[PDB]
Amino acid sequence: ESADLRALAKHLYDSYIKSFPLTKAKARAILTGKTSPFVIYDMNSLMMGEDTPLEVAIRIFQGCQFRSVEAVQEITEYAKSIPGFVNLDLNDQVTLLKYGVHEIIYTMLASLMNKDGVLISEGQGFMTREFLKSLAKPFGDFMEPKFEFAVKFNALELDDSDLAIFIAVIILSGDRPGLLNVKPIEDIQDNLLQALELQLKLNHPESSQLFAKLLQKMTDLRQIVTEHVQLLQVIKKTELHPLLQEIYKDLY
Amino acid sequence: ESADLRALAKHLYDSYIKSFPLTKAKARAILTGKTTDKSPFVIYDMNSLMMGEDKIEVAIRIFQGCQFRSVEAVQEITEYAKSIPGFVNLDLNDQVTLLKYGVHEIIYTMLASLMNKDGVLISEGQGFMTREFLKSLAKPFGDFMEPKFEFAVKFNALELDDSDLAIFIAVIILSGDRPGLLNVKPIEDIQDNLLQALELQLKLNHPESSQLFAKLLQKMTDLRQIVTEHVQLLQVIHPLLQEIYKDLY
Ligand SMILES: CN(CCOc1ccc(C[C@@H]2SC(=O)NC2=O)cc1)c1ccccn1
Ligand SMILES: CN(CCOc1ccc(C[C@@H]2SC(=O)NC2=O)cc1)c1ccccn1
Repeated sequence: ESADLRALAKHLYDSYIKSFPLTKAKARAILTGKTSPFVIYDMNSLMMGEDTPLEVAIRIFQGCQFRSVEAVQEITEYAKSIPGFVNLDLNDQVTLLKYGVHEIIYTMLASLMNKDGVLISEGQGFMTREFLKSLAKPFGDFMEPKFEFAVKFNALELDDSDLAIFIAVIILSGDRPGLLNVKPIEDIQDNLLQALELQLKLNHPESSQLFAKLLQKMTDLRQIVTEHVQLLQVIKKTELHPLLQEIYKDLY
Repeated sequence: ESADLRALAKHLYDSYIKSFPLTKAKARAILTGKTTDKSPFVIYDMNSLMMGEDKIEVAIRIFQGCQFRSVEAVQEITEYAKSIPGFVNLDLNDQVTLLKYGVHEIIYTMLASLMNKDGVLISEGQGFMTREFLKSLAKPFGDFMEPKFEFAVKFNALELDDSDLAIFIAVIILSGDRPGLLNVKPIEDIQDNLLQALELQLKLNHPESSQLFAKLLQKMTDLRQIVTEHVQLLQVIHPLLQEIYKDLY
């Protein structure tokens, strides 16, 4: 029943707004001429951006690291709002979060991104892509895939109410390793995919196959995480915040 | 025909899953360190014993507690047997003579899935009672569990999984040497077919393991020796079990 699906969509959108403060609409308002944040483009501009003696990439890197730990509490709160979720084997509840969190972190980071760079700290600042492309040797290309994805993903032109269902669809995947009770998982996701599809048909009629195109984005998204951990295997060789270790262990 | 035996194996595996909630793939998950969020309560002595009631003579409180899942295990076993191709079509009392003598042999086989060196999972994998704690009980219950642990340690070295276990369960059911059997020919017909399927299954799942088939059929001796030694030990001291101990041997 379609109205049951629309009700599903509104519940996720409402919950989404409560869990996540820097929504895409806000961020796109900031990024456009419709509100102002300090721009970091080289690093003369970086440390006038502190308002320091004497490596910058590591507290950028660990800066990134702790928005990850802020985002995890939000996502987890969000997930609790997905109908059928808390009612799952708590062992699958953490497998789902374990393999869902970075895919969502990167989906939502594209919202705070355009082709020049990325909104940082609740919209306070804006660091550029070419500046991130110019960081210290083991780093300096850790953002570039996120950016490549951000442009392709933002071309779909999703808004927050699309993104709320899509985020849920990611969490309830029936292909996570460690998934014991699968049938309840695929049962909810199949319902979320119907809601999404309907939500795509109403909100973007001009877009042919937008559903399809979006599901496909899931492959670049997975590829972001997979490449980032094999990047993470170059930093503790050659040359990280607790909560992350546990997520990264036994992760393919 | 090879592919049919495979097909027979799947039918058995799927019914095994359905009829048995506490499986070995999950039971081991608990027992290893792979369930990194929900873990069972340990009962390793007296003070840990009862502080547990809020989480899961005391000779009896464990004793009957066995019997009721033993009497509960009976349903899902008996339930299982009716998915075994050509079982319902058997004789309707060699059907029950078969269930009669094998029920325990099976429960003891599936008890080993929930066992390791230290103790045994209980109540839907919510508790875990140590073997030493069992050998230290009142009465002569004090060694009511020990042969079964002895069995498990040996049986688990065979390293069997559920899809292996599903088939072996059926091989036990359709014996061909219960006493109460008259229409025996059609049962040794089905077991002939189950054994082919087991043997082919074991070739595929365990190449590395030499004569795993024969080693596995041999475990059947110790297996019924357990049920045997068991009610020699139930003379020294529920309704449904009593029917079942009916001069069993
Ligand atoms: C340029 N930007 C935006 C990038 O913001 C993020 C980039 C990557 C992540 C994923 C983290 S980083 C890691 O190793 N693991 C993770 O989960 C999370 C956020 C900055 C820069 C400084 C401070 C905060 N933001
Ligand atoms: C240590 N464990 C696992 C043993 O679980 C069982 C042990 C024996 C049986 C066979 C029963 S006992 C008897 O005399 N006759 C029977 O048919 C059935 C189950 C506990 C401990 C407490 C409660 C339940 N389990």
